[PDB]
Amino acid sequence: FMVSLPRMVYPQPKVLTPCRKDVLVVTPWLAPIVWEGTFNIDILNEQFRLQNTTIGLTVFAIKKYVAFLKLFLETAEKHFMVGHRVHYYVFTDQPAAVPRVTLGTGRQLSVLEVERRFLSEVDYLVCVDVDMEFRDHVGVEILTPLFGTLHPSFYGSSREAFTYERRPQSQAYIPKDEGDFYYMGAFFGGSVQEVQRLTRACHQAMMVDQANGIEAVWHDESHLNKYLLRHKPTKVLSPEYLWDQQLLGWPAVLRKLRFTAVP
Ligand SMILES: CC(=O)N[C@@H]1[C@@H](O[C@@H]2O[C@H](CO)[C@H](O)[C@H](O)[C@H]2O[C@@H]2O[C@@H](C)[C@@H](O)[C@@H](O)[C@@H]2O)[C@H](O)[C@@H](CO)O[C@H]1O
Ligand SMILES: O=c1ccn([C@@H]2O[C@H](COP(=O)(O)OP(=O)(O)O)[C@@H](O)[C@H]2O)c(=O)[nH]1
Ligand SMILES: [Cl-]
Ligand SMILES: [Hg+2]
Ligand SMILES: [Hg+2]
Ligand SMILES: [Hg+2]
Ligand SMILES: [Hg+2]
Ligand SMILES: [Hg+2]
Ligand SMILES: [Hg+2]
Ligand SMILES: [Mn+2]
Repeated sequence: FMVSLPRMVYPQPKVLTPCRKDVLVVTPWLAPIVWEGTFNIDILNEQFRLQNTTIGLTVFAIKKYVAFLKLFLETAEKHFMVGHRVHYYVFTDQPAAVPRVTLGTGRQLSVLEVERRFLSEVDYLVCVDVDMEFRDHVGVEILTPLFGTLHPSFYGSSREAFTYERRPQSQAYIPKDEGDFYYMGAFFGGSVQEVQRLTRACHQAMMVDQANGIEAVWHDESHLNKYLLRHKPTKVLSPEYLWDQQLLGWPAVLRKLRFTAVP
């Protein structure tokens, strides 16, 4: 049951005036592709707050990568789902090495040393790489049953150029005449149910390959791409959500750089 939205005053959307004329904002299966200018965050914030949405953010920090946690968490505090309930889950082999970061109200952090827990604790799960930092808003506009993010290096490439696993012997195999986009394994998510379905599928697919003595060219990412090809994401995030300015600069097509790689 969704309660009614309150009166709100904002610019009227114009039917005969496209959001962006420089990019595709909807996939062929009618899933929005999230770019700055396509969403009114005030409307979306209202919609998700009225549902008291809790977002879980999961990151793995093993070995030397624990050194990336401080900047990651501090910037997440300034840009990730601000205003909403957030639960960080840090999986690490060095619990005592997790930095003491100050969190805003309604936000929590759990350290798990290396999940039915997720189902009862959060509504959505966002899975990202830790060697990153948030530079701009990353909010509820990304929430949906299942989403993938366009890899910053292939958003303008043709499918035959996509670095999918091309060996038929692999469960992640995708022929050159197939493929919608090349999603990066560093940022995906959705409802807890859909994310667990995805991870379960990939885990099983990888075990099969291992048994057959083969390892997908880009490991987890290869399987993620196979999964999202066969199970279309309900939203696709633009490269604004996964960029590397040192390697790729700042094209005009990107009005904001929200989540970026840390050298
Ligand atoms: C710079 C880098 O080491 N490699 C660049 C490629 O980026 C990698 O792409 C593969 C899939 O083809 C994987 O997704 C891999 O994780 C990517 O590297 C990671 O992400 C990039 C954006 C960088 O941040 C890198 O440091 C990081 O390890 C890229 O696809 C190609 C084409 O642009 O260039 C390579 O230099
Ligand atoms: O020694 C490692 C290597 C990787 N990772 C985790 O695995 C993710 C992906 O690895 P990496 O970022 O090195 O891949 P890349 O972005 O270079 O393709 C990292 O962000 C961490 O979350 C880790 O915890 N310890
Ligand atoms: Cl992840
Ligand atoms: Hg628009
Ligand atoms: Hg996850
Ligand atoms: Hg994760
Ligand atoms: Hg998979
Ligand atoms: Hg996997
Ligand atoms: Hg996967
Ligand atoms: Mn990374």
